[PDB]
Amino acid sequence: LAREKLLEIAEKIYNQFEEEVVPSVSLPSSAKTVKGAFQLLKTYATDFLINEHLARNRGSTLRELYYISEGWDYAKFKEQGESDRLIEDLEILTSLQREYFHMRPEEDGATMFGPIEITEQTKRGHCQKVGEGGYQIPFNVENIEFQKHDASMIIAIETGGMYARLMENGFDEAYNAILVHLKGQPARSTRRIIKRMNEELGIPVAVFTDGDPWSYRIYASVAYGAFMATPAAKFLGLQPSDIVEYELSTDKLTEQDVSALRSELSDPRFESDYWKEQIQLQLDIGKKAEQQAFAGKGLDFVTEVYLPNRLKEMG
Amino acid sequence: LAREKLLEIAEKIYNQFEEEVVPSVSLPSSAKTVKGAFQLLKTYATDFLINEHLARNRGSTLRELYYISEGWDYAKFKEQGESDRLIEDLEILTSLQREYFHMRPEEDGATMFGPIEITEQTKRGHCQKVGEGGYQIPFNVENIEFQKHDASMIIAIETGGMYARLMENGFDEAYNAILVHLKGQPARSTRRIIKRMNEELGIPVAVFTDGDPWSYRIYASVAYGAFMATPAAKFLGLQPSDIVEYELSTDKLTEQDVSALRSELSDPRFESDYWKEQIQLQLDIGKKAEQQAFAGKGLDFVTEVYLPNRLKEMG
Amino acid sequence: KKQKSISVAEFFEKNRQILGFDSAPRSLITTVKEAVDNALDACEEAGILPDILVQVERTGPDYVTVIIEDNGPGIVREQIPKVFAKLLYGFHALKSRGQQGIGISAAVLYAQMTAGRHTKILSKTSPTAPAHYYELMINTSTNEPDILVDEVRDWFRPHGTQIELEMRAAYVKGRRQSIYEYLKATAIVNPHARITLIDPDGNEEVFERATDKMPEPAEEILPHPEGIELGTLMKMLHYTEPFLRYSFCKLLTAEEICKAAGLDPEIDPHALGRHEARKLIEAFEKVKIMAPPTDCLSPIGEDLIYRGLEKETTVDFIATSTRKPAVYSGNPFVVEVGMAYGGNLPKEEKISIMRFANRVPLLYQQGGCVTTHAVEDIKWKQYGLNQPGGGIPVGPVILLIHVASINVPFTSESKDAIADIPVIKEEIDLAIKEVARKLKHYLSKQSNLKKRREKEIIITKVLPKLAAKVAHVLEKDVPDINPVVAKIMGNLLVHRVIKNNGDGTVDVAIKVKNAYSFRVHEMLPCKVKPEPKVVTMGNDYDYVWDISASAGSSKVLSYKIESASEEELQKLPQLIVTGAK
Amino acid sequence: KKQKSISVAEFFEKNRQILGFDSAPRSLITTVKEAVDNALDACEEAGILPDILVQVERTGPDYVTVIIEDNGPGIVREQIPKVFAKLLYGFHALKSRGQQGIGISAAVLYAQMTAGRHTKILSKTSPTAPAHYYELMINTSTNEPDILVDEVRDWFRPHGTQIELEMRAAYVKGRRQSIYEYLKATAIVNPHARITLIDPDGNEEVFERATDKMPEPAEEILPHPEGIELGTLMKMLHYTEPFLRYSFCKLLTAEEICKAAGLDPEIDPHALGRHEARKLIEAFEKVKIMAPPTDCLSPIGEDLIYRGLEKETTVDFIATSTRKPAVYSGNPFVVEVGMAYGGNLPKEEKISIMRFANRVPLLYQQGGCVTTHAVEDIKWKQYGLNQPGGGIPVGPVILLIHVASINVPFTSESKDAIADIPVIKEEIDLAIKEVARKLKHYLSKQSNLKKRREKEIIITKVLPKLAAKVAHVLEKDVPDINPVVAKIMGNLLVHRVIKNNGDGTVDVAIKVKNAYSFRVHEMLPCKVKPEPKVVTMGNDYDYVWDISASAGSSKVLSYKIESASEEELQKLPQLIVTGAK
Repeated sequence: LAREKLLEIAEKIYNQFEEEVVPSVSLPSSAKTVKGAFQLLKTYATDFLINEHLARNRGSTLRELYYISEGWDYAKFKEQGESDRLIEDLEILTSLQREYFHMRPEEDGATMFGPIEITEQTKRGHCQKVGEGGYQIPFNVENIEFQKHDASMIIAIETGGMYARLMENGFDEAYNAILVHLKGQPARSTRRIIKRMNEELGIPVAVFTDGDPWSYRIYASVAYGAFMATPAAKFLGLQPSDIVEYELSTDKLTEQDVSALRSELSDPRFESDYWKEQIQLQLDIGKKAEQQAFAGKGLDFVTEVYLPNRLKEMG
Repeated sequence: LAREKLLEIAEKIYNQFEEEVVPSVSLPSSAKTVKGAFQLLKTYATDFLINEHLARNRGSTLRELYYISEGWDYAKFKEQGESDRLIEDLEILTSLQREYFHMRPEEDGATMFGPIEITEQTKRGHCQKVGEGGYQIPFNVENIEFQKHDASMIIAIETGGMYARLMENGFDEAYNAILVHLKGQPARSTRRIIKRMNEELGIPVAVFTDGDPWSYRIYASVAYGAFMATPAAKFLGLQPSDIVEYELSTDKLTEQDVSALRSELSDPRFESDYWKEQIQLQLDIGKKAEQQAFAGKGLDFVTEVYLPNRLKEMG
Repeated sequence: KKQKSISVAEFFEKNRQILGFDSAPRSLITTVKEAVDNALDACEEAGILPDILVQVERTGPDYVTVIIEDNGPGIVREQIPKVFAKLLYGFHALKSRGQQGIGISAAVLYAQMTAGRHTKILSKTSPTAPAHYYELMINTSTNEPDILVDEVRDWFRPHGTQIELEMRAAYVKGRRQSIYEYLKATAIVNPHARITLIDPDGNEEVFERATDKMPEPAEEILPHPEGIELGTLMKMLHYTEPFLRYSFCKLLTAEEICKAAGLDPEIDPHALGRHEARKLIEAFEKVKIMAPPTDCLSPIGEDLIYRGLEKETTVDFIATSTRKPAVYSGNPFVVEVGMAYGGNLPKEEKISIMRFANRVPLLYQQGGCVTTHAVEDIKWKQYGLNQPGGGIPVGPVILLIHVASINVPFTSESKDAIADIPVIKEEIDLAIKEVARKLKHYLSKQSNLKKRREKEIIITKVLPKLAAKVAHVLEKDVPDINPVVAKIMGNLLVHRVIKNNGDGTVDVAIKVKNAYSFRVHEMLPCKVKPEPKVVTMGNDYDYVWDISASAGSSKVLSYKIESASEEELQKLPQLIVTGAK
Repeated sequence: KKQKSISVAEFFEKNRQILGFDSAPRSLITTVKEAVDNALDACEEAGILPDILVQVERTGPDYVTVIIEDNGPGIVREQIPKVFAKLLYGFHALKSRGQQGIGISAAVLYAQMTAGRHTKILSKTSPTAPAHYYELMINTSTNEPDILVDEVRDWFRPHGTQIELEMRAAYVKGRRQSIYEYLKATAIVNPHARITLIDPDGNEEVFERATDKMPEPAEEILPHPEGIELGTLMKMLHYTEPFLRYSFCKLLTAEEICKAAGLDPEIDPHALGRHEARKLIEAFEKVKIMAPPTDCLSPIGEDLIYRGLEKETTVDFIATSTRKPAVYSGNPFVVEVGMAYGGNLPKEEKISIMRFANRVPLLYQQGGCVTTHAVEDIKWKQYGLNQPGGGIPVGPVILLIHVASINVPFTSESKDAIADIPVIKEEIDLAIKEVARKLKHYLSKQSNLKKRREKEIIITKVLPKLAAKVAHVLEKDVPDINPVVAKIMGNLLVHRVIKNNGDGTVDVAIKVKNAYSFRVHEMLPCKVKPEPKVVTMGNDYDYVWDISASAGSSKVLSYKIESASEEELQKLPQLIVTGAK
């Protein structure tokens, strides 16, 4: 268990205590009164389970936090609504993305398949050809290893199916790639992996989601926020322009969506004139677009036409 | 790709066609009029993608079905509400649990950890010590292998945490076991694995869920239905009687639950006098009970006290 | 309705509801619930398809002005008070609308009392005549009215008479079912009338309909015993005057009644008594005689009713029925029933039933109305309308029930429903049934055609199916989809089985499933059977069999060789019921 | 209110609202809106803390009976008509409730008219006397009443007078704010009265409160010019008769006014004219004189008001204010304002304000009422009640605003609000403010104590914290939590730094943060400083320094060796503001 390049700044949280006490008040950045004093005392419960349980290994989660906290009185927790703030505070003060501190979350960043072997390190006490579900990057992204890179492109897809069938037919061999499914919004495990390859490998990465804005936001949750990105990436996923010409069945959209379309525009977050152009198409067409729908035009179709077709004209 | 001991009865679906046509009407078990004629024609679309695509490998899913179906006119689909019925019908007529037919679903039966190596077979073209997420039994339970059994008990737990932390501290060694997390209701992948060990190995299996009836129903979805069970199993999970004495923090329950309590009693499905007794406790105490809550009474507690403590008095 | 004594406005504010005025919404409608009938009452007398324009502008915060143009014969100058006020007593037992005069008077009053602006009136008798304009008022205490303006206004295109009323009430609500519905209701039942309505703010519903056939002449009569009671004898005697063949319609039965009471067949009329009255009253009861009169009412009409709806809505299949005049304890009555099914109507359930009393409508709380009751008391689903409940069948329908009688049995003391009389419901019933069946026929026919197109697809469906069972099971091919298909519509299949050898046995089998008589040909070159019947043309011959099989008969015809293979190339014709007839 | 001519019931049905009777809910309440005041009006005259029982049983479908027992002096037999009917005209310009008689009469009428049962009345003058029972009726037309029963009923425990009214109305709704609220409202303002209410179905709210101090005597007066208008002069002249020092309260100013109009200081009173009237009217306007009367009204009372609430609710901090009598264009007026804060009140927002007009209440549409307006026109949050909106501050409060004046400026022509007069709101304001501050003080004090306990925990919190920063960072220990803590409550910290060597320099530093004068002792065995001031006791000595530092002063005291280590064992006392004083 490493975590010292951080355990250092994790103790440095304290230090700004005496140097803070001996001379004057004790504001961070705000302390001094009731909710700002208590919110602090809980510093303790914090730097207590951490620095003293970093060299003894064991790692735990949020709704456990709410429990290992029922120990330190005059500091316990009334609701698991605390876990965030504090832990989310740590991310800001000790400049250490949550996990670094030895925290596991709610979910499992499984689903990944491609040509590149690797190992991790801790916990104990191939990636080219493991199994089907194979590797499930778990609650961490800094326990690494590499040395094997015979694929020149990574793949971002979402579906308890499209990815699945993108396995059978494949793509993993005569078409490079590195597969990684995501299941809805991709948080830590996953993302910090996407990024880890878009910086330490110079290897591209594209997103392939359905049409619903609920997918077009999954690129933005990897595009930036909401250490967790890959900004230089593009979306070869179902873009409003790559379906007008590709026949494909459709479906009617509702109220919650149209109010979601004026939100990814009347709020310019990564709102380039190219995600603004294809989006404008959404306003027009006035219809949705599943992701596995290609199956309508041939089963061996996705694995043949769309992907490559759209993949040669990078942009 | 095997699937012939079934492809046989899958064609036999047809046969009951001419022998059915040549002489008289064509009722199954009901055919003859409009919705009962069409519901049939779609037989075709069915036995078409199947028997003709069973020896060519490729396997797909539901919301793809709704697409590969947009091919056969006078037989297509108006809504993915068809997928079930038919496929759910197959489960009844050809006595072959869905999957057998080469069908993947919506989800991923990952999370499993224990002392027993194995391999699967298809798709291509250790389990004792793989990784952390390791093996993710995928969309199938009849692609098997074994030969390595140095653990005498399996484990049914649910939490994107309790299981997690039941890894760090462990249990996998000096305490036998075979771990398998489930994430909410456990369907195919998972279940047909639980069962596969409670019949082909004579090896026990217990369920450990929270308190909410929403967990007490997860045992019943493995207890029986709703090839998928392990009836001779017990629940060492959070039972209303194993928390009265174990202090533990709590929480207030709501309306949707109390109406759920008179449902697991005023509807005797696996309602033994022992799941009726501990449940009656629910009526009394009038409070819930998280699953990872033990953390309140020590972090190294679950891995020490509860499990074993409750585990020696099997019942 | 009594003949009061000393108090005028009070009478109102005290019957401020039993009369019809409780709330803002019914305030206005009551006004029109009158207005419009006096008119029809008028015209229907000698002046043709009367048209009626009826406005209502918004005046101020919560007051309203209501214009009601006539078209009748206008009204005599010294008869305004009498028709726009109502302090009359005493007579008259003939079929119409408002239950005895209380009409328009009420209106004038409320307006006069709520807002207060006198009451505008305007009329012309005929082409060349002055057109008078009156501003009426009723100044309390002194009951008798008090005219206040009798000038002569120039214009109008003479021949009618408009009323203009201002009164704090509320038209406004036209949705939930109030005003539009009233005239629409009035519209449909009085076909012989043009009703245009221009409502405040601007809009215009023109119920311009027709078939100018004035209603059957309203008629009057004397009473009939049964239906006479305590109050009656006091009235009969106490005032006017042998008092048997004079004031009790439809001599021997005069002298025969006197005895059964305790009176002599000659004594004088009046001042008989207060206790010798309860004895003669039953002197009728126990001696049921001949019959009141049949030649006495005016139904709207099996036809007009029909029209009424077909023109003022958007139905699909309709049925009317005007049953013969029945009678109850003295008062004659006829009930007509019409029913219309789906179209512009409502999707599922919520059956709408509008009732009609002696040409007046009704739109107040259906509960209890003999009408609604009867509606619930019989059959239901197994007739055509699939609707569960326990009363009132529901779906896209619409039912009209009418009742006529010189006097009518109402529940509440404010004509709003009919009291459950045995001999009446016993009528409405077989009357609502009277169509309740004609509908069935339609549905039984209509829904039927569906069961005639369902088939047409199970014959372009049963087809590709046994064609999917081929390019998928290497078995010869699509094995006669016909035998099955024919067994579906259940006509009778005629096919031809064939086998080859060092000979050539071929059999034509036919089997029915319905009951007819059949003729079957078959042309070929020769042949080597279960009884033939050959005729010959050109070269190749014709073998004509003759059969008559029924129910589920299955007969089989056979024969033999000549040439080969080529044979599979025909289709044998028949004659009755390919195959002509 | 006019003096009519010929029509009785109508007058009603026409003012069927401006009067107070529109709907079923206000039908009943209006009846009591009278009933209860005549009583107080009565008693308040010569008969003490009057108690009033007021029932209302459910009678039939939608009619009601209302009992209203008095306790006053009962009423003279030949004065019933005059007090239970109201056809009076002409006088009287003194402070009370109902705007001139129109009272109870209305009630009798509606009852008499809706249901119709005469009207029960019962009264006793004093101990030994007959107790009369009357059944009154008003038979229209003939306006004058018409007594119908004057017998002598035995019992009653003589001294009061009960009324029993039956009338189609609706008490029933007591939630949303209707009846209970009325008497409760009436209750709180007329402390000098016991109000028991027994409502249909069984329940009983007893407003048995007190401090038997009859109200200040209602008084009468002549008018004052400004406030007189067109109608006035016509009345003054046209009927009765120097017409300056005779009928216009508070000689030289008589002869001085005559000239400014065009009239001679001697001409006769009546029959002056219809156009020479608009000239003398301003003959007052332009010559503002002395002042109307101050000695003329009857506020409820700074005290009673207080009581009123404290007894009939459940508040926490209260404030009353009865401002001096102000005046507007002729009519004298006094406004009292009381305010109560939280407790039984409502959680968040929804401020409740009940207004009170010359002792009468009011519960009809606050909108527009000068009261509500003023309430919105000033300050808000920055005073104490944190509530945004744009008008009406909200939270758990309750405000009472009262106005008194021989005649009162009402908006709608049916006393329901006050017209926004400049000189009135200009009063209510500084009047609602009058407490709007006394509250602040409380809150400023109350909320303050919170900021006195917040601290108490940031001193049993700041503690373990710097104690968590120890058993976790191997640094000596919990390093004086005191210096910091003292800097929080900002008192002034006094500590003692100490260093050791081949000597022993020890310094006592003290620093304030508020401004006082301090005395500081310190006992030890000897010593080797920044000015001492020693006295000696027993053996070990006492070094007493004397300082006075303020604001953010920081002074430092020093000294030297003798023995060692042991020293860390004291705590130096002071004298002013451990440390006594």
